[PDB]
Amino acid sequence: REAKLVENVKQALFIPGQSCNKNLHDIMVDLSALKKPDMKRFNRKNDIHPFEDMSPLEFFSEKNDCSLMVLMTSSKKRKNNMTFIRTFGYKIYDMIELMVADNFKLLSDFKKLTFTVGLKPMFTFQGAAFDTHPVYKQIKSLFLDFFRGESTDLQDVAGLQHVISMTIQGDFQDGEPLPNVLFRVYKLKSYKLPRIELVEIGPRLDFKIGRIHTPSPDMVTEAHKK
Amino acid sequence: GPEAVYDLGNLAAFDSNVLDKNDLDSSNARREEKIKSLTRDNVQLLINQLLSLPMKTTMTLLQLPDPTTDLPREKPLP
Repeated sequence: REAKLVENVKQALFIPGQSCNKNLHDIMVDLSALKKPDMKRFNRKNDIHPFEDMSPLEFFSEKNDCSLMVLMTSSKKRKNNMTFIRTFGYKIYDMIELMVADNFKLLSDFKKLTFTVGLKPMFTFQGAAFDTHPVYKQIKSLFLDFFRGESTDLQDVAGLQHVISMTIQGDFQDGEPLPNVLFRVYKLKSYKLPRIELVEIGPRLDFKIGRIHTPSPDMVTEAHKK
Repeated sequence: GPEAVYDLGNLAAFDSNVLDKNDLDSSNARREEKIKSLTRDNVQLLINQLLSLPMKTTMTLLQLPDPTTDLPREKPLP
């Protein structure tokens, strides 16, 4: 797909790694469902080591026309590791490891409610470091980029269905460990402006931050050029 | 208590209020009530912002402003 002035919706490719386990696969299936219809996934494993050889990710990005990728790996050192990758011109832009804590919840852990597929989500970000810390700024950029879907000038009031909520697990001072990021999805309800109430639908993920790769200043200028 | 910042073109609200790690600790029995409650307050404010935008009816549409968060393109400008 050739470059455009107004870009297509970013497409995401979910990649089970060699060490992907059953738990991680279930998490992958539920998180990738939230990105439908702009989502592809491999059924089989691939032996990818993103920080030692990013090459296979760049080829996958071009071959599958997906500028967003998530690799699933697990080790004792890095359990339930989701490596989120963005590309620019099919070359690696940034990467970040987000490891899912053992307290995760799947869609099946919440009472089933109707969910219209393909609606644009709302976002709420809770935490000052999302604006000021280089690591949390990348996380906010990534998740907005990843899930916002189609850009529109007209929003249907009736489609304001669900919210993606991301919360830093407490404030922190420089020098302290970087707190986890708490990922939640809620459906809206109301009662009589009406008062909004929320019901959690999942998945519920607590992300522990791992290693990062960031773009060179030249690539930043290119990728953010108007 | 800083004011929430909005990026309505991305249907997004940003909340820079202080967060206490003791409320959100993995062992805190009420952490999910707290997270949902914070989210609910910010969603209420976001909805109030969205519902005060200019509207069309063709079914009712909001006229979203252009998104303001700096996000990288996936491909170079043609």
